Amino acid sequence: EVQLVESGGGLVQPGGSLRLSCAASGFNVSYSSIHWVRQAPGKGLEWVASIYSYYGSTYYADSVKGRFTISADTSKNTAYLQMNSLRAEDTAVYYCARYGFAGQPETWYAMDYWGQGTLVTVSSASTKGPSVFPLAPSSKSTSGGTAALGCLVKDYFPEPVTVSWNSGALTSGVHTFPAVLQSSGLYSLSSVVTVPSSSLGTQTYICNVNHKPSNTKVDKKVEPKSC
Amino acid sequence: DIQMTQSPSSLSASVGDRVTITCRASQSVSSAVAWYQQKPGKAPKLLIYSASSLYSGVPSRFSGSRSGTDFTLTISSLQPEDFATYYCQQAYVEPITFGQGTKVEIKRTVAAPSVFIFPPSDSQLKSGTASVVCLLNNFYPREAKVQWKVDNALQSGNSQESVTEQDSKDSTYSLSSTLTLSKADYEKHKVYACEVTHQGLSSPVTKSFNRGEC
Amino acid sequence: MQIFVKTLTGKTITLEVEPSDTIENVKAKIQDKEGIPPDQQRLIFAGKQLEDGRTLSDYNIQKESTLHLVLRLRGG
Amino acid sequence: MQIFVKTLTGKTITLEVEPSDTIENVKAKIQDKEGIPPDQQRLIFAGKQLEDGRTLSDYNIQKESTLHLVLRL
Repeated sequence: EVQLVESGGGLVQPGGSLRLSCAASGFNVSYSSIHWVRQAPGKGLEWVASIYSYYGSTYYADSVKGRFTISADTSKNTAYLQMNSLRAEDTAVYYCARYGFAGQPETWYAMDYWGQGTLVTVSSASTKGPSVFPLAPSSKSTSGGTAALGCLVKDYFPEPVTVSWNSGALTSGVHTFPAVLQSSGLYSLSSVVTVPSSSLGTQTYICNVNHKPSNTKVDKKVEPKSC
Repeated sequence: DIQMTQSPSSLSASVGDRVTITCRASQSVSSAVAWYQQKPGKAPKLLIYSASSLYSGVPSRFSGSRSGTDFTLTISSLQPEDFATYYCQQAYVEPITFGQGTKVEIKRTVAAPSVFIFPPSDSQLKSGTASVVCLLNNFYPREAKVQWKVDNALQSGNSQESVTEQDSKDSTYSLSSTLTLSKADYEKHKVYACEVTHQGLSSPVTKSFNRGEC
Repeated sequence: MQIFVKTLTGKTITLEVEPSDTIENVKAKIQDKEGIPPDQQRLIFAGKQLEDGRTLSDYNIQKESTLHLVLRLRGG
Repeated sequence: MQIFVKTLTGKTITLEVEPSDTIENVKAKIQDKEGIPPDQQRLIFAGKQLEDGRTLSDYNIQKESTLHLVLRL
């Protein structure tokens, strides 16, 4: 019955500003402690800032001192993180976690609940919409009974994308791969699914691609190769 | 400040093994140490808090322990859904510091990959580019060698590969190797091969197609 | 009888208690109103912190007496 | 283990610590649940003043061992 909902993340040029919010439900921010933890791509968890809203104590890490301002609005039960003068080394998934009592009496406090995480990307490259191309099942992607098909989401910026199949009615045997930063500075993602070969002519397989940073929604139909 | 030092950095044990993770504290932290689990693509979840206390909802096979400035996270029945990265935390002095992390993978019987290949679509050729993707499906271990060949002339560069996380059910991997080429460059060649070298492969499997036919 | 509990954020809650109620019970009656776990609650009365074992009659707390709420930070 | 820390006023304070905790740690726990800063704390055990930087095992502090606290003001 307790959850933390984050917002404010997105794309921003180096030197720009962003304000991450953390909507709280199930508890009172004015009585609990809320911290921020970021995770850079391919790196571990780094503590950012913290608030003890009951007393108004705020603490920061030496890597974000003077640039980040952490605050908490008790009226709307939200903890904010005003990020200023953003650099490239700030690109990470920022998490919102509550720090306090975790269940057993006479025990040290720990971060029990976390937010889903929001992604802050900092670079001078502008936003680019994803172009989705089909991976048509041919005589080379069939091995007797099964037939592998998929979609190729090429050249988009920034992260992330969401690749579904048949609007969610095809979750069995789907392998969506992580994003790769191409040499052209844009990401590329491929999602493939194995389906029975006796279903390529009768059934229809449409991949649903969602890109919120560019407000783009793509639905690409995948059908076998022909002349 | 106070920094944690985890050991080892990566582990691999079969289903049912008992794995321990060492976390050494810089200064004296008392029992103010928590263990967290971060599954791929999800937020870190709290497992063991206050050095050794179990959190509500975490399976009882997870446990923590304290002896001085050293903390051990131990899992009794290692299940396939335990593939994640584990971080010990220091919640004593306010400059909170985490451990370096510990990626734990499931040790499984060797499985050979079923390799597929996809020529570029006509929709992509209209836009001016041509990418050929080689698909390695459901294999173990993670170590795989993909070698693109165009008219038996090996290709260096212009090859982006990506591996997926170990599956929470079958504990297998998947590799996506794409060969990005220009449209006119794609018309200049005829045969496009993908060679796969794997441990569960007695000989390198080569999957090649011819331009324009499928 | 009822006593006042004042917090640092301005919240004033008047909780109906009894002299025989332990301090663990008056803290348990506060989380039902605000959600603060009893381990975080530090009750202050006349410049003295009420221990988790005694009753509020051991401190001679009368009706319409005021308690001050302080929250721990680390626990343990 | 649970140890006790009594003062001169007569209040007893129950702490749940470990035999390997340092004295700066047990002073931090007193600050956390009683508010008094560590600089105003002075721990006495069997007449000997506890020296910051030593574990509770160095003073052979068994469980339920009552400590004494005197303020520095």
